[PDB]
Amino acid sequence: RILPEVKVEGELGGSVTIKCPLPEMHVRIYLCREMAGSGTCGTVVSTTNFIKAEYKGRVTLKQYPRKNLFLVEVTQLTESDSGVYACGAGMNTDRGKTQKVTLNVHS
Amino acid sequence: RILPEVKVEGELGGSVTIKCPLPEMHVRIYLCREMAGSGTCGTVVSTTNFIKAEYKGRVTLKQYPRKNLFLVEVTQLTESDSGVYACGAGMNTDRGKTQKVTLNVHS
Amino acid sequence: IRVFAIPPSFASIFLTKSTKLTCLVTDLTTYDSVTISWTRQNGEAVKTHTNISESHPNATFSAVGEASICEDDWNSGERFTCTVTHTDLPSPLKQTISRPKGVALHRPDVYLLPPAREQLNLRESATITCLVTGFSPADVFVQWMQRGQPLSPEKYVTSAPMPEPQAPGRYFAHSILTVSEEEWNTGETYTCVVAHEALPNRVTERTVDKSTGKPTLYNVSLVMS
Amino acid sequence: IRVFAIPPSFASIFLTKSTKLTCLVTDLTTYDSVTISWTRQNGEAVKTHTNISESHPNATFSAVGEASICEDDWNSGERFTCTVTHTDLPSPLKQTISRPKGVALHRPDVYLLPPAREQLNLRESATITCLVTGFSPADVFVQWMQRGQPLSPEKYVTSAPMPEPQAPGRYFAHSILTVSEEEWNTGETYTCVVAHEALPNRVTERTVDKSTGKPTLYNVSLVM
Amino acid sequence: IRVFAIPPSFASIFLTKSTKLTCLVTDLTTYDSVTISWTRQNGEAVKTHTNISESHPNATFSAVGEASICEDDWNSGERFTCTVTHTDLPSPLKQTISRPKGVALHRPDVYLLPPAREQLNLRESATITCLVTGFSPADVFVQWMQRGQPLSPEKYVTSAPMPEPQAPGRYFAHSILTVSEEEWNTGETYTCVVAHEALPNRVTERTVDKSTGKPTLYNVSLVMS
Ligand SMILES: *[C@@H]1O[C@H](CO)[C@@H](O)[C@H](O)[C@H]1NC(C)=O
Repeated sequence: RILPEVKVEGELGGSVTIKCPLPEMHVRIYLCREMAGSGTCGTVVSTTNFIKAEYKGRVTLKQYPRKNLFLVEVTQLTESDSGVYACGAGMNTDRGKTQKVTLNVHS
Repeated sequence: RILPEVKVEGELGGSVTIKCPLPEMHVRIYLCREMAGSGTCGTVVSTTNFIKAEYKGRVTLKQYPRKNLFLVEVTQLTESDSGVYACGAGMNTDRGKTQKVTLNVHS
Repeated sequence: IRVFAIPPSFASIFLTKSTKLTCLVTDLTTYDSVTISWTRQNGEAVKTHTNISESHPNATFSAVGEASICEDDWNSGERFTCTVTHTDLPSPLKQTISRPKGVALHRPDVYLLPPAREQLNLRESATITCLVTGFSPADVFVQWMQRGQPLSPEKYVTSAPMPEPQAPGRYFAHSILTVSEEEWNTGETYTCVVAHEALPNRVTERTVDKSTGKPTLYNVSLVMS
Repeated sequence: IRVFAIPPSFASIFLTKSTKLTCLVTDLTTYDSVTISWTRQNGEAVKTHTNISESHPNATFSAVGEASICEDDWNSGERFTCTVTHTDLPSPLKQTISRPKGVALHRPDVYLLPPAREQLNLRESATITCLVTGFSPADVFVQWMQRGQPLSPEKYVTSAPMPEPQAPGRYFAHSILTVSEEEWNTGETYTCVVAHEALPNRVTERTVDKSTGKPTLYNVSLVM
Repeated sequence: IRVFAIPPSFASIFLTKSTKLTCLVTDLTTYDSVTISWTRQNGEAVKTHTNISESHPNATFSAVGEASICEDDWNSGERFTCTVTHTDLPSPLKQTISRPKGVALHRPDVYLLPPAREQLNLRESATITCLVTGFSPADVFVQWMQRGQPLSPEKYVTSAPMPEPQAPGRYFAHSILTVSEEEWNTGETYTCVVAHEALPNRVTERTVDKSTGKPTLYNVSLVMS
């Protein structure tokens, strides 16, 4: 279980573009924030055009084959409870979660 | 059940040598690294030409019948946390392990 | 002088979704600006034989003349010829080829065999084998699709078609995919996809996973009565 | 004289493996010796139209002309033209056909829903539904493979694509096939096969059987 | 003028136990009074061969000279030269052959694989596959014995040694035995035996039947009025 930790600080629009590994392999890629209440993971951004309802317009994704990187950037942070976000690939989500991070929104 | 715990500081330019009992003659001697997620052991290099993908070109083996010592030499170490590496022999992997060693990489 | 021909094969027709036919001249003298081209049954000129190669450095000649005629004629029965004239042989030689019409049809039935537990006990490398059997036409194209998009051809090996032990004219074939051991324990589809011209849709997929051969262990027939 | 060209469609080109672009005409006055010609961008020869249509019931004639090409040409942007010439025109008509480039591609994921439990109580007919969703463009064509051999095209129904509710350009389409419960309970497999451009092999498929949602570990089958 | 040398194949050395090396003299002009002999490293003559070959249909000469020798002398690494005389040859042909030694021997690892249950639904034919991987050099023999006695070569099929994808210099093979459904359902065992040099005892084998994989099945049956 490989796991980094990006803790941020911007209380407003001070975003952060999480860095995720690229399979370079042309499968679906996604970021999944774990649902604390359910105890499982929940998709927020995927290769498809999905955006989470509360995160509409506030989250975008960039793929970098030149650097083999996957940057998920959130422009504005609502200072909400920032759980654990896992980068992943493949059809099934909880199988595909490669790396997991957690970063504080406040300080 | 023996626990010949051997450690190291381990960085990037440092090279680590792991001593294993030579079982004598030839019986598939290998070095296996415990998989924390699976809870079992996973082969990294064996008597056959198999070498683990991330460890390609970074691990070499030296058998010493003169001293009956099996040296596993890693030229470059990095973030690969020294979890548990087990020296083993025979066809089956989990049955054939001994030296359950673990070593740090940072300090 | 050697004038040999490469007619399009079913795999070649399939992967590119187009038909290409070539003829090669070999053991000619090392001379440039030779005349090698292709033509149709009626004698119509074809697209130019671009990408001419260099002579074989053992004092022989290596050049191929190709042509791109679409599949609409290859399934009709019109044999083709390529024009070959050179300083050695000034007479334009014709190389006649056609598809082997007159062969029965049989549906290639497909199975997947997962690696033996002995493989997993080594924790070393699994070898999933796709077996194809009982198809009358010789040629067949098998590849491996993981998570629905292809894998490089250096990770799987396909055996050549071989005659059947008991069947009169049908054939069988093997493909082996050597996955990493820990990845199979995690579980992936590893779909073996086969293309053969006796199939209805000319494509058939099979798939197996770690949780595919697991049998039930509790026939907990509980009855209150 | 009104031109009406039907270009090749993926379902049509794929079901018979024979490309065929066609153009008919309406409003053409009923008269013989009708002229239908086909040309490419280079305007070379074509296949001569055969089995010409007769006059419409409203006292006008129908002229239809089809042609066979190489399939890669249609995907190469070649805008094949058909010229309609008759003795009732002030100037000869023509209509040019091109493939609609600029469209995005999206792999149609194929999901197969088993019949509901309520339906499997009346004991007359189950209905398996194949849900081709999230694809682009719209030109899918499904078929129901039943243990190797196909099924008659009157035992299943497909629907024209509709735009996706939430996804902007993604379409979707349905398909149903009716069985009877006394064979569905037997457990023979049913497969939905889908053909579309975006697929890596232009063909995908899924399978279903009555013992699919069962957990396959144990089969707690309480009796009386 | 040509003299190919057919080495004794490990299939033949193991099937016959009477190793013989052949001197296939090919492409001479057809003339009579042709004697073919052999010498080892010491250069002395050997036993005269039998089964004199006839002229080739290609209007040339093809002859075969086989000498039965002690197997240790053949595996000693000695040089064995066929000596050929003829009327058109200014000098006798001196054809040297030996072991192509200098290869890293690796013991084969057999793994049996039983037919998939998807196959065991038509109840027509089961196909047991004796996958052999990780062996060098490219030579192996496979037999199929049932109840201790072997089977006809026409019932099973063996492939050719293809190179392994992820291991250069190391090959793999296949082998299919087709039984009818009921015999495999009765649980009758089948044995795949592999002969190869690198084996510690030169012979290994594996066994299979209906009950190899079958685990324990706790069919419980609760009941309480
Ligand atoms: C499983 O239990 C059911 C209960 O009715 C029985 O009919 C069936 O034969 C059992 N299967 C086996 C393999 O014992």
